[PDB]
Amino acid sequence: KVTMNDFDYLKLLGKGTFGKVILVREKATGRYYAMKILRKEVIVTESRVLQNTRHPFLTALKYAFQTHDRLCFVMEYANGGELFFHLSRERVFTEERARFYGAEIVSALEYLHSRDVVYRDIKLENLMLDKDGHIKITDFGLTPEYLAPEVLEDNDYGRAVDWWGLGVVMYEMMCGRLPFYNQDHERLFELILMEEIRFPRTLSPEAKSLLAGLLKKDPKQRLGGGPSDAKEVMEHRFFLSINWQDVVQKKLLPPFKPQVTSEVDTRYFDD
Repeated sequence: KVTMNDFDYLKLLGKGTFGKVILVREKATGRYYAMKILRKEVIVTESRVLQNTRHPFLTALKYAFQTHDRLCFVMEYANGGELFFHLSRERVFTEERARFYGAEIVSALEYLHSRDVVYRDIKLENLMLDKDGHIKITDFGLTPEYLAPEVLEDNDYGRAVDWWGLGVVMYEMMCGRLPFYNQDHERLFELILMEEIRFPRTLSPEAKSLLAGLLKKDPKQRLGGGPSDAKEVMEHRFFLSINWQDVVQKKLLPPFKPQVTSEVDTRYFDD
């Protein structure tokens, strides 16, 4: 049975209206985890559900305990640094690079949607890299919100919004900026809903096909909003060189390899 006293405090990873996430070290194993702490007072789609859903690119929930007035979920912390950090350093990624990350993400969501689970949070901030350069969908915000249009209009969080999530995340990695990075900001509601998303000219006709598909303002017409769900996305022109079995297998070679010795190498824990 884990407990508060089993860990050492390192840093604040994120706060919120739900609670906070802390970086800690299990004193026994010396390992590093991210302790998500929730006020019982404030408050189940994250608990149990996300606790038993294991998967190569989804963050694993190591221990789950509770204090007298808070819920604690100790989770595995990827130490390859967050994508956002990496993307900003390179301004943009190779259409292959995007393709790479996109596929591991697409693998994570095919799995989730199969367990009838809608992620809701596919977005750059929630993306890190493990010590081998593989992607890790983290459960928290380490930025203008880009809620799916059907979320903005009908508060409908169906399977589809994860694809949009993918889409917005993949419009950034390859384009280096959000679809409306310039235009004011209070205009997103109107923009995301009624504004055609423009694509750089320097885009491979397939990538431009993908983005357009992942960003259809109609979930019913979105690439992946089809009754076949992920298949549509796994089978899009942009994803040919894709060996979907190698992905879940952590077989593909990470195109960029974070610079850490062991998972205890705590360098990506600053800025």
